[PDB]
Amino acid sequence: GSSGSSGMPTNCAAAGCATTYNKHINISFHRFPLDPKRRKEWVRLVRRKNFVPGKHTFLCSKHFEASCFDLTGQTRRLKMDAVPTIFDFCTHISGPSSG
Ligand SMILES: [Zn+2]
Repeated sequence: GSSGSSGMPTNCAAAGCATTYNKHINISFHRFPLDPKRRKEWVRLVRRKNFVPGKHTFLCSKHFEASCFDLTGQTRRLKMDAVPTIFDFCTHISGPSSG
């Protein structure tokens, strides 16, 4: 953060993740997008049932390509039009989704 304050152990919605509150972790907590296009995506990507973002729903900046943030113009704020292009949820072993 910048001015700190309001520090709480906000778990990560992502699956197979290990983020919460280490020490040197400078990861930023970016809740879900207020947009329907992304909102559904984040949930459809996080791979966690048909759950919905209501509270404590956030994702680490590690699952995002970063470039999807608002750095182009200083700082780095997760664009409301961004989405987790990754997640490394290891579907099964290596094969695609198919199903
Ligand atoms: Zn995470």
